[PDB]
Amino acid sequence: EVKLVESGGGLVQSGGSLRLSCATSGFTFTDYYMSWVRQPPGKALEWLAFIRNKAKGYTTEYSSSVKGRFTISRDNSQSFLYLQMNTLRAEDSATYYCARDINPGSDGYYDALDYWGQGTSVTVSRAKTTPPSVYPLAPGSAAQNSMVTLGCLVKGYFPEPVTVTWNSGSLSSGVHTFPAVLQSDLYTLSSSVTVPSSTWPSETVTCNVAHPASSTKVDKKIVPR
Amino acid sequence: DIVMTQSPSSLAVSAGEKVTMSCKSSQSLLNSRTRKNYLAWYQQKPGQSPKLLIYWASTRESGVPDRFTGSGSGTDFTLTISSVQAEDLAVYYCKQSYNLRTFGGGTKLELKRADAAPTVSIFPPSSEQLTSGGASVVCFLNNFYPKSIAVKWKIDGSERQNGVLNSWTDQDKKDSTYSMSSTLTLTKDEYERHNSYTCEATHKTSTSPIVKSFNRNE
Ligand SMILES: O=C(O)[C@@]1(O)C[C@@H](O)[C@@H](O)[C@@H]([C@H](O)CO)O1
Ligand SMILES: [Mg+2]
Ligand SMILES: [Mg+2]
Ligand SMILES: [Mg+2]
Ligand SMILES: [Zn+2]
Repeated sequence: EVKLVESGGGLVQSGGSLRLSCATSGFTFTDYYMSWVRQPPGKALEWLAFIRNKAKGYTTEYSSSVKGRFTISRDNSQSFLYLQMNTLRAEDSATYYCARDINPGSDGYYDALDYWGQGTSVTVSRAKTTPPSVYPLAPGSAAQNSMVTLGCLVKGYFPEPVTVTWNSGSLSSGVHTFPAVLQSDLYTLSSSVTVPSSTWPSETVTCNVAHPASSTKVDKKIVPR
Repeated sequence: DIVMTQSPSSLAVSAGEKVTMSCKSSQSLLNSRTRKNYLAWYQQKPGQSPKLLIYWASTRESGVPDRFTGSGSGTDFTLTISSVQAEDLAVYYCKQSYNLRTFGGGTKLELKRADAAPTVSIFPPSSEQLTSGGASVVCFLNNFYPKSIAVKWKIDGSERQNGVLNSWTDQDKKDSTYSMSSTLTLTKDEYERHNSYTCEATHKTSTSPIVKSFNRNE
């Protein structure tokens, strides 16, 4: 199994620096070019840089948008890819992906980015890291039966992202997690879950919330009331 | 500069129907040495990383359903989906790799389905929030179609406009419906001045607003 895992994203002030990393396994690292691609929220993918394989002497290339400011590098001993980012600007806010690029020396050579990481998010801003408040959404009244909808409100955090799961991911069907909305330098998001009436409140339903930038971990049980 | 452009920016197609989308390069991507077009297509579903569908313009990546076909050469390329499935909802990007790499701006594919009325739920502020002096009222509008919808908040019968924040999910990959959340935020002091809180949903599936409410007193 080819595995690529980005790390290092977070909140950085304008003008500041940040180095992203990408851990790889499951293939011969030095055989492959590696690329970084980013995607600002709601916008197109943008290729930024690559570093060639061993046969090519690990040389580098960059898009004009980042040349002179970013440096791509690799550690071949542990199979890591890096992106050093300097002189950051708001327009650099985005999810950053690492992707396995070509091996031109292989007889099976095809020219594509065939494997991609889950991506790591970067926010370039002067605003303050703020952890979320997490509130339960329980019904005040309901008809005599059937399905019941609950939720969690994840209010007042910065920067993106948060993760929300329900019963540690074991409730996945019937979940809606709404995209966060920014108002006054703080984000708010909500998540709803819909389960059969016969299972709640008789069985527990809990939302699990994480806010990486503040290392927040919250479990909130939804109690009738 | 190799400039990549795609068309349409967005469209909607019913399940089972054919979809065609286009990609142009500002220069030919045909390597006369290799005889290959350095053009690839990527699929990005809501909240997922990009996935490789097609490379060399027409070679399907292993694992990709054969309803996906890439074609074209030179500066003009096409991705065709026969019998679109609900799971195919995504943004599709083409990308040249003739000279470094450059992505097009993407085509957003949505799915057309039968109209569906929203299921609407209203939630009062939690005791934990009120303890801290704030009061958020939340209304979920789930599983509706088309996307176009209006929510009105009424407090004690009158409309309240400021303090409202709205958010729509992407289309669902299974049932091709949409959902929306509306949150009205007040101070606890303002919340306690009034009794009736009402979320009113206006959707084409009915001529009367769907109305859900609760009373603070009760
Ligand atoms: O820059 C390169 O090393 C590379 O091999 C990348 C390939 O994707 C392709 O662009 C190739 C050119 O076709 C070489 O002319 O250059
Ligand atoms: Mg393959
Ligand atoms: Mg749904
Ligand atoms: Mg008032
Ligand atoms: Zn070079």
